[PDB]
Amino acid sequence: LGPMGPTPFPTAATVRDWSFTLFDRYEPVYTPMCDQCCYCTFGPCNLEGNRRGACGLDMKGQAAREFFLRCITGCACHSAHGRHLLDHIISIFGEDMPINMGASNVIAPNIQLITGRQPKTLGDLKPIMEYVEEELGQLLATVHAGQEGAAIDYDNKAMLAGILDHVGMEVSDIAQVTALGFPKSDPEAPLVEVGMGTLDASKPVIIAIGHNVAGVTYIMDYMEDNNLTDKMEIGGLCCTAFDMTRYKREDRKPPYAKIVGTISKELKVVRSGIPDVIVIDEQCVRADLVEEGKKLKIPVIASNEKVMYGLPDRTNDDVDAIIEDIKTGKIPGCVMLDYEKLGELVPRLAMEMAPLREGISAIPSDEEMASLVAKCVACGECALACPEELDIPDAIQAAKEGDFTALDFLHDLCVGCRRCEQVCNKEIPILSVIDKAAQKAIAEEKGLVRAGRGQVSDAEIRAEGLNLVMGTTPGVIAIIGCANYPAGSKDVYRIAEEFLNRNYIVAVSGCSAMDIGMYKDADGKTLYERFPGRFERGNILNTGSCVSNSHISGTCHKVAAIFAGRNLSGNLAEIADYTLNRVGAVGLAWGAYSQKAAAIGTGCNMYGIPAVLGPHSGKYRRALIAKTYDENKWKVYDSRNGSELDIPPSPEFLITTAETWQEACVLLAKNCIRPSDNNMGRSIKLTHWIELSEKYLGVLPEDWWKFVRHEADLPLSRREELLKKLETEHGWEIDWKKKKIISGPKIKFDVSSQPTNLKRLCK
Amino acid sequence: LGPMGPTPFPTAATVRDWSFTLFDRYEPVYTPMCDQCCYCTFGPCNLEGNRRGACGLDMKGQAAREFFLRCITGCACHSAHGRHLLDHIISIFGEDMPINMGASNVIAPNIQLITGRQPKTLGDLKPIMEYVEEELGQLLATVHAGQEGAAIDYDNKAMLAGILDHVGMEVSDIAQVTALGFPKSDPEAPLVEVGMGTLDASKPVIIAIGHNVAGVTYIMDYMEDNNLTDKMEIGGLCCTAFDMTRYKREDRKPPYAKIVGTISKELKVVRSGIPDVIVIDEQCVRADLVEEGKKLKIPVIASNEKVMYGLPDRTNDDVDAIIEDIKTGKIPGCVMLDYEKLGELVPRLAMEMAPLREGISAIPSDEEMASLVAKCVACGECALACPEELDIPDAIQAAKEGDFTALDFLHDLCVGCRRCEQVCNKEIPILSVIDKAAQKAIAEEKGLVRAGRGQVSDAEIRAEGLNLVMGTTPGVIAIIGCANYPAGSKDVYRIAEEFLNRNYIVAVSGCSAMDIGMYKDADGKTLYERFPGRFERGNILNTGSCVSNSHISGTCHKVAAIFAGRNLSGNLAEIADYTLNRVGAVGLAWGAYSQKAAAIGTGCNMYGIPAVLGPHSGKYRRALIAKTYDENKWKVYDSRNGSELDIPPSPEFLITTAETWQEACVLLAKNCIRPSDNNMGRSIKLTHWIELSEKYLGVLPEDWWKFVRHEADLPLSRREELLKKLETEHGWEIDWKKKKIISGPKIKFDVSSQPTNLKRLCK
Amino acid sequence: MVDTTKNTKLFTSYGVKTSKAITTEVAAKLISKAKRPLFVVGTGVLDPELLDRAVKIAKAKNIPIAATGSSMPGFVDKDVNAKYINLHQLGFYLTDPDWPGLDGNGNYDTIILLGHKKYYINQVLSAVKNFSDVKSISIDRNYIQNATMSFGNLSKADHIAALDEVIDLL
Amino acid sequence: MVDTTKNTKLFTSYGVKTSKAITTEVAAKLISKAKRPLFVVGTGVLDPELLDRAVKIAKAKNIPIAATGSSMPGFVDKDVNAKYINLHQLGFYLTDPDWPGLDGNGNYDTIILLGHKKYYINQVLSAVKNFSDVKSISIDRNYIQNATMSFGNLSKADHIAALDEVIDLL
Ligand code: SF4
Ligand code: SF4
Ligand code: SF4
Ligand code: SF4
Ligand code: SF4
Ligand code: SF4
Ligand code: SF4
Repeated sequence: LGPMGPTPFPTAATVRDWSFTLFDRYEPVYTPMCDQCCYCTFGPCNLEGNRRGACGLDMKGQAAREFFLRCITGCACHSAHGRHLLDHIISIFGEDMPINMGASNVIAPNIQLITGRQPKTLGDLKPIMEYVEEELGQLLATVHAGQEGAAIDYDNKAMLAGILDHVGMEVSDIAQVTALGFPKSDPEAPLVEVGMGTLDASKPVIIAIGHNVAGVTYIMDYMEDNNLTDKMEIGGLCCTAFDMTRYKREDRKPPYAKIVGTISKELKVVRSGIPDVIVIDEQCVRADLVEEGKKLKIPVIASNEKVMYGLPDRTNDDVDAIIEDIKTGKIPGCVMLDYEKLGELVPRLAMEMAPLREGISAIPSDEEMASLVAKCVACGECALACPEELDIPDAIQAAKEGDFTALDFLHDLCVGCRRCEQVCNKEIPILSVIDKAAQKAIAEEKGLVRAGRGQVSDAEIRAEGLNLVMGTTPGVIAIIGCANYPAGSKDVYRIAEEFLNRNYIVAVSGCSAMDIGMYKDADGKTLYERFPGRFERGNILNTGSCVSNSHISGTCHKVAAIFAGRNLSGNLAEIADYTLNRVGAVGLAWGAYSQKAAAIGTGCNMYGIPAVLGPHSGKYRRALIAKTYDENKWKVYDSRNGSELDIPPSPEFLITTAETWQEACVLLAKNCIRPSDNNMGRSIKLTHWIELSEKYLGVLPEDWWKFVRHEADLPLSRREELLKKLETEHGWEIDWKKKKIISGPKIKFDVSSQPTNLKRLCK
Repeated sequence: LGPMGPTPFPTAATVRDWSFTLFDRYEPVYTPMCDQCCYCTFGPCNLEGNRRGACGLDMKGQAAREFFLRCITGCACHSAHGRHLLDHIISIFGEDMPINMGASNVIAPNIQLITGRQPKTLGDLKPIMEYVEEELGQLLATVHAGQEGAAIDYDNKAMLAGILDHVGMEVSDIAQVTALGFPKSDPEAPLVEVGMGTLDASKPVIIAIGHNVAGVTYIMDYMEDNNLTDKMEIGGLCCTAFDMTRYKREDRKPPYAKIVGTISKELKVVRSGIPDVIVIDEQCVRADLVEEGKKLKIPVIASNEKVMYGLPDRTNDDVDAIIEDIKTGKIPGCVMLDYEKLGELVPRLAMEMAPLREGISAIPSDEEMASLVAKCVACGECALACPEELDIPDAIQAAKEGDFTALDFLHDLCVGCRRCEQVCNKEIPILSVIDKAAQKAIAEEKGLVRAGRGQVSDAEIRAEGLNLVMGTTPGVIAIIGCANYPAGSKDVYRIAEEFLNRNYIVAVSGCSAMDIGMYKDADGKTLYERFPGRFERGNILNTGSCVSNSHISGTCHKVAAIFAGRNLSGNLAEIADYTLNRVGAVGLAWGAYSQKAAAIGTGCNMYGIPAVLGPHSGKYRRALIAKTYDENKWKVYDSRNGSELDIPPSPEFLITTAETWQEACVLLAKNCIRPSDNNMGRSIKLTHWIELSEKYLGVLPEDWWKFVRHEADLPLSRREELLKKLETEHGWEIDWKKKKIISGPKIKFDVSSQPTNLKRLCK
Repeated sequence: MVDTTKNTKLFTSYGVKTSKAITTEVAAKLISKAKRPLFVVGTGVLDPELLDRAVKIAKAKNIPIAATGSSMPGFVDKDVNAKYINLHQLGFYLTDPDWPGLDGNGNYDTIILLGHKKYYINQVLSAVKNFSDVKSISIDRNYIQNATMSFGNLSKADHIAALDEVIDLL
Repeated sequence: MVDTTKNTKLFTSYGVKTSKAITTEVAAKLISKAKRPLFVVGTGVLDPELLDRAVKIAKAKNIPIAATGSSMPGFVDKDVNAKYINLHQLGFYLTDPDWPGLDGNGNYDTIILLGHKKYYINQVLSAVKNFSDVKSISIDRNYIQNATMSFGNLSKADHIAALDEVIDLL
C-alpha cells in the first residue's frame, strides 16, 4: 500500500475539523419551512422566534436536522441504487471483472479519496458499499428525538452524508459502465433524439420511468433478439432514458431508444395517450400513474421492490396469463420482479395492447375546449395552488375570446403536476387545456442530446491545464440537477449558451442535459452539435445520469492529483482545500427539488466546489454564505512559512439561490475567481465577470477592485479607463508613464504563494 | 443445517403476503398530524380532503410514509446502538466468545426467526448486523420523492422495519449480556434504589444520560479500582441507568449505582443542582442541558459521535488540562471519545468540581416564590403551550393565596419540558415554581426496582404452559415504552397492580419499570417486593432497557417452538400466525413518544402481538383496527382439512390507543382472548374481562356472548345468571336441568381445531 | 360571556383550514337541526358540574351518547341511551358508510364533542374530517381546529354559562 | 382599491403566526415613520407600471433601493440610489447587527417588499423574521405570511390602484 492520508473511512468525528473550518468562513443560513416540529408525540412543538421544543432543540437545530434528513435520504437512494445494480452485475457477469472506465491513472477518485482503497475488480467494490451502508445507518440514528442538539454538528453530519452520497454514486456508475458496455471516456458519444415529438404513434410505444436500467436492459435485449426495433418505439423518462441510450454504445453507433423528457413531462405524456405500456422502476416516478392509466387503458408494470405501487404480485405466474388478465381489464398492472419474464412481458404486452387502445387520450377536442374554457368563473384558486405561480385565470379569460396564446406560453412554464385541477370547483382539466393549446409546439418538440461520455480522461485534463493556466479557459461550469425550473426549461439553455460563447468548460448531466438539448438556433442546430463534446474550452460534454455527477466532482479531485502530485488516498481535507483555493469550478442546479440534488450539492461543498441553486431550492432550509464585509473572515495560512495570508473574497458562497438566469450567470462568472490565479487567468475571469455584469445588471460591479492586485489583472480592452477609475475613485497610485500600478492594492501579487486553510500543512 | 422456512432474510417483497393478510382484517387507520407535505421543493403541498400533491401522493400515502419514516428511524437507533456496542465488545473481548444467556434451547429467537441463523459466537452476529444495515438502507431509499406510491406498501415496509428493529435489539442485548456480565435469565435479580431522593448531596454526584454503557463501564471500573464507591454517588437517567445497574450483577449482589428517573426528570434534576457532573452519550438526551449547566456551573461531557453537542473535541488532550479549563470556566464541557481517558476524567472532574458549586440551584426561595407567584396576571399562554394540558393559571392563582397544593399536584403530571416558560411574558420559571412547591414530595421520592433479568428461560415457559392451558393464568401483559404519560406516572403502576392481583403475567421494561417501582402501598413496599420476579402467574419480571424488549416478543416465539414443535428458522409467517391465533399476550406503551416505541410496536404487530398505547400515540399517524361488525372479516382456515372456520372477534386491534388507564385495563383484559382456547382459559379470561368492565365502565359488556361456545365458557360464580341473560335476551336454548347449552352459539367448541390464516399450511 | 368567539388562539396549526368559531345560538340551531346526531363524550364530562349539563342536552333532543374512555359510569343512573366505544375505534367506524352504528340503524351525519382532550380529539378528527363527510360541533372550552364548527377558548365558568345558554335555546 | 384586506387566503401555512393585513393608510404611515427603511425590490418591478410606481415611492421619501435579482437595469437612468444585492445574501446580512449596510451607515430596521415571488420572499423572510428584529411591509400583490405587515390578495389593476393611493398619502 502507498501513502495513506490522515482520514481514511471517515466518521462524524473524523471530518469535524475540516467542516468547522469551512463553516467558520461560509456560515450556514437557515430558512425554515415551518415554525413547528412534528417528529415525536411530545409535539408538535412551536419554535417560532428560535424557541426550543419539549426536547430542548431550537428552530435552528430543527432546520439543520431537516436538511440533514434530506441529505441522508438522497445518499440512501444512490447507495441503494448502487448496491442493487452492483449485486445484479456481480450475479450476471461475475465478481472478478476488471474495472473498465477509460484511460486514467486514478480510476475511482471519490472512492480513493474517501476510503483510501484502490479497487481493481467488481468484487472490490463490495466492501466500499458495506462501509457506505454502515456509516449511513449511524447517520439515520441521529434523526431520532434526543440525539444531536447543536445545529452545527447537524451541518457536519450533512457534509459527511454528502461525501458518502458521492462515493455511492461513483460505485454505481463504475459498476454499470464496466458491465453494460457504456462509452468509456468517449469525446464523440452518439447523439440521441429527445422530445415529445420524437415518438411515433403508428407503432406500439413503451415508456420506461425511473432510474434503474437492470430490467430495461432485458427488455431491449428481447426487442433486439426478436427483431422488433423497427416495429416498436421505446422511450424513457428521467435518467433511465440516459441509461438506455448509453447501453452498448461504446461502438459509437446511434441507438434506437428515445428520451421523452424529464419528470415534468410524465403526466403530460400519460395525458397524450401515446404510451401503450408504462414500466416503472424506482426513483422519480409520479404516484398517480395508475389513476390515469386506468382511464386511458395504459397498463403499468412495476419492476422493483422499492416501488410496487400496491399492485398484484404476478412474479410466479405465466406471461400469457398476465397478458390475458391485463387485456381483459381485470388488473391495471402488476409487479414483475423476475427480469427475464419482464423483458418478454413488456414488449408482448405493448404489441397486444396497442390495437385495442389506439385513439384514446385526455386531450379535449375543439368543442370540448370551448365548453371547458367558457365554464370558468375566474375564482383564482388554480393560481393559488400553482407551484410555479402561473397566471391561469388570465390565460383562461384570454382564451375565452379565442386568444389561446396565453396557454401556449404557460405550457413551457408548467411542470405538469395537476395540482390546479384539484382546487377547481368547476372541474376543469387545466393541464389538458394547456396541452391542447400547445399541441403544435408539442408536435414540433424535437432535439438532439449527446449520450453520456462517462468520466473525464487524464489526457483531456492535462491538455486543459495549460489552457487554464495561460488564461484561455476562464473556468469550469457544471449544469446539473432536476427540472423544477421557475421560468421554464429554457434558462439552462440560455446559461449554457452564454457560457459556451465565452469559452468556458460546460459539463451537463441529468434532466438539465435533456432540457438544454431541446432548443435550436436559426440553423436548426442544438448546442450539442454546435459545440464539440470534449473536455476543453468552448465544449459541452454530457456525463449521463445523476450517478455520473461524481465524475464531475471526481474530475476536480484529479486536478489536485495529476498536477500538484497530491496524495488522494484518505486525504479529504487536503484535496478539498486545494480545490477551494485553486480550481475555478462552479456547479448549478437550476431546478433542484429532490433529496438527491441536496446530497449532491452538499457533497460538492465538502469538496470545495461552490454551487448555485434555483429559487425553489430556498425551501431546502440551508445555505452556506460568507460575510464579505468581515475582513477577518478572509485570512488563510502560507504553506511556505506558516505566515498569515490575505485572499480576495472569492468564492463568496458555497450554496446560495439565485432568482433569475441573468443573476445566475453573473454569480457563476464571479465565483470562478480563485486566490491562486496567475495574471492571465485573473484577467480573463475579471473580463468575463465585468462584461456579464454590464450586460445583465447594467452596472459595473461595486467590488471589482478587490480582485485587482496587478496592472496585468485588468481586461485588455478596458485597461486604461479601469486604471483611471482606480486612481480617481480610490486614490490608488498608478505609474501613468508605464501603465503600472505603483501602490494601492491590499493584497500583493505572488504566484509562488501557497494559500491553505489547514495549519498542519505549513512548514 | 436444519429445516429452513420459506422466508429467510426477508425483504419488502418477501413479507408482502403476510402483511396483506394481516391488513385484510386489521385495516390501517390514518390520523394525519398535518395537512401539508414538505419533503421536496415542489411543495409544501396541501393534501386536505385526501388530495394529492405535485408528485401524485395523497394524504393517506403521506401519513403512511411519515409513520414508515418514524419506524425506520427507531430501527436505525437500535441497530446503530447494536453495531457500536458489538464492535466495542469484539474489540475488547474477541469475537470468538460463546454466547451465554441462560438455559434455553433457542438462544436468539428473533435472529433465528428472521435470518434463520444459529449464532454461537460473538463473531457470528457480525453478518446479521450487515444484513440489518443493508436492508435498512434500502428502506430509507423509499423516503425519497417519487418512490412507492400506495399507502399499503408503505405499511408493509413499516412492518419490515419493525421486525428488523427487533432483530437489532436482540443483537444488542445478546452482545451486552454475554460480555458485560449481566444477569442471565435470573429470576432473583437484585433490587435497585430509584427516585430523586436516593442521591445524596453531601457527596460528589455523577449523572449519566444515554442508552449505551460503554463509557460509563470504564467510569465504574475507575471508581471501583480507586475505591471511590462510598465517597461518590453515580446515578443514571433513561435506559443507561438500567444497563449500568445490570453491569457485573451475575453475583446477585446489590449495586451501588442509582437510577434517578426517566427523561421527564432530566431537566428537573438539572434544576435541582444535585448533579456535580453530567455525562451524556446518546438517544433520549435533552438538547438544552448545557444552556442550564452554564448557569448552574455543571460540566457536561459528551462521549459519542452521535451526540457531540457542539462542544470542543478534547479527545487528544491531557485530562489535567481539561480539568483545569472546565474548573476555570473556559468551556462548559468537551467531547471525550477516548473511553480510557473519559473513565478517569469524569470522576476526577466530579471530585474537583463538587466543592466549588455547593448550594447553587435554580429552585427559588420563599420570598422569590412569593414574588414570582404575585407577578402572574393569568393570561393563559402557559396552559396553551403545555403538552399535558395542565391548569397552570389556576394553580398559580390558588398559590397567590398561599395554597401551594395545586402546584404540588401538578408536579407529578408535568414532564419537565420548559415549554411554558418560553411563552410567559412575565418570565416566570414555572417548572422551578412547581418543583419548589413539590420539594416535600421530591425529598421522599424513593422506591425499589428489580434489575434486568435478561431473557425468559425455557423451564419457566414450560412450567407456565400448564397454567395457561388449565385456566390458571389468564394471559400475558407486557408493559413497555416511554414516559410521556397523560396523567402522571401512576397509571402504569395502577394497571400493573390491577393485573398482578388477578394472577396475570406482567413483564416490564424501560422507563415504565422505573415509574412502576416508584410507588408503595401502606406497608411501604413496592410491587417488586410484593410479587416475585420470575416468569409465573402473579409475578412481575423486569427485562431491563428497551433493547431487552426483543426478549418479550422473543419469548412468544419460543412458545411456538417449545409446545407445537414449529420450526423457527426463517418462518416469520407461520410463527406469527401461531402467536396471533393461540397466544394470549398483549403489550402496553402508556407513554410512547419516541420512534423506538413506534418501531417496537410495529415489530410486535408483525409477530401477531396486539398493543395498546397512550393517547399521545394518536400522533403516530397510524393504528391497526378491525371491523367487528363485518362478519366476513373474521374467517380462517382449518389446518386439518382446509375448511373455512369462524373465530370470535379477538383481538379486535393490532395497535390502538386508549384514553384513561381504566379503559386501558378493560381493553388489555378483553384482548387476551384467542380462538384456540380450551374451556378453562376462555372461562377465566371472560371472568376477568367482565369483572374489570363492571368495575371500571360500570356495565356488562355488550358483546360478551360472542365469546361463548360452551356452558363451561362462563364465569364459575356467575354461570346461571349469565345463562338466563343468554336465554331471555338472545333466544338461546339451554338445558336448564343439566345446566347445559343446547343451541345458540354461532361457533361450536372443538379443541382439536387448528385455526390458521395461511392456506398453504392446510392439508 | 355569550361571545365564545373572542378567543381562537392556538399553539400549533394543522394547516390553513380551521373550524369555524360559532356562537351559542348557531350551536343550538346546528344541534337541533341535525338529522341524526351523536353525542360523543369523554372522561372530562365526569365533572359534577358538566355531567348534568350533558345529560340535559341529551334529554332535550334524545341524542344517543357514545361514552368514550371511562365516562360510562356517569350515565348508568340517568335515563339516557349511552353506549361505550373506543374513541379511535369510533373514528375508524365513522368513515365507513356501511357501519350499522351503535343501534344498527346506520351511520351518523353530525357529532357533538364535549369533555375531551385537545390532543386526542384533534387527532381523531384529523381522520374523521379528511376521510369522511361527518360534521362535528365542539361544545368544549378549547378551540378544536379539526372540528367543523367549535366554541372558542373559554374559562370553566364561562364554558358552563355558554352550555346553559345552549340548553335554554335548544 | 382602498380595500386590501378582504382576501388573505393561502395554500399552505408556515404556522400559527401570520402577518397582519393592513390598509393603504397604515402602509403609508408605516413607510413614512420608519427611521431607516430599505426598499427591497425583485425583478417583478420590471413591469413598467410597477417600475414608475416604485420609482415615485423611492423618490418621495428618499429610500435606498436594494435591487435583488436582475432588476438593476430598471434603475440605471432613474435618479435614485439603487444597489444590487443577492436576496439570499441580503437576508443573511440583515440578521447581523454589525453589517455596515449598502452605504456603510449601519443596519436597517424596516424593509419594504415589492415585486417578488411568494415562494422565495417567504423563504427569505422565514430567516429574517425568526433570527432578527427587522420589520417588513409587503406592498405586493400576494399575501405574504412571513412578513410583519402585508397587503391582501389583489389583482393587477387593484394592486396598481392601491400603490397609487399609497403614493398620494406618502
Ligand atoms: S414540517 Fe411539514 S409536516 Fe411538519 S408541521 Fe411543518 S408542514 Fe406539517
Ligand atoms: S422532537 Fe423535540 S421539538 Fe420535535 S416534537 Fe419532539 S419534543 Fe417537540
Ligand atoms: S379554479 Fe377553476 S373556476 Fe377557479 S379560476 Fe381556476 S379554472 Fe377558473
Ligand atoms: S399542473 Fe401546471 S398549471 Fe397546474 S398547478 Fe401544476 S404547474 Fe401549475
Ligand atoms: S414529496 Fe410530493 S407531496 Fe411532498 S412536497 Fe414533494 S411533490 Fe409535494
Ligand atoms: S404565561 Fe405567565 S403570565 Fe401568562 S398565565 Fe402563564 S404564568 Fe401567568
Ligand atoms: S414544563 Fe411542564 S408545565 Fe410547563 S409546559 Fe411543559 S409539561 Fe406543561
